[PDB]
Amino acid sequence: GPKVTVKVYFDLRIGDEDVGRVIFGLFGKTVPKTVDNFVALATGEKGFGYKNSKFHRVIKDFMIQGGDFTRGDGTGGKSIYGERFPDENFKLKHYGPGWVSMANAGKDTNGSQFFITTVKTAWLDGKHVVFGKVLEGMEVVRKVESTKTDSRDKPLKDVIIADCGKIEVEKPFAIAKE
Amino acid sequence: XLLVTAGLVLA
Repeated sequence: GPKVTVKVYFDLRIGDEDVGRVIFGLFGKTVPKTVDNFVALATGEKGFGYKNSKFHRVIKDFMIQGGDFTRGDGTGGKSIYGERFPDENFKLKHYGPGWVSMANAGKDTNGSQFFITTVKTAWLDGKHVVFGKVLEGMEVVRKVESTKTDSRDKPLKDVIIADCGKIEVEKPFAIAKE
Repeated sequence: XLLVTAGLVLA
């Protein structure tokens, strides 16, 4: 389908346990600016980013949400473009499990929060900017999806991004296609 | 319901 232009890895921990690595493929030709923001926050380039932040909200059979590195509760985060930035486009959809999309507070309020779907979420199409998909590591996404949460859907054991970074792609490549 | 928002979490 769309072409992967850059990859990003996250090493996750659930409570006191190293659980594995997730590798994302990002669609920099489709949504260049939303991809640049995510990659810059994964490398910590501009002095702030995702390393050591938590996934604050996970709901089984829906998605896992993270990226609030300032407040850690869903109300914070910021982008490399300022505190919030506009919706770039809605060309890609939440096609099935493993797609990565921007969380927001309505139209044009993207910051740093994102979610990874664990099911197709067609009701979010056209309202959230989709910009990448999990290439490797869907089984560690399912382990975070299954952690116990309290009644506010917050993990009882902290799910931490212990390390993260960019992996260069020399030739953009299409995802498995149909 | 099943939304993914940042600030006012809804049903």
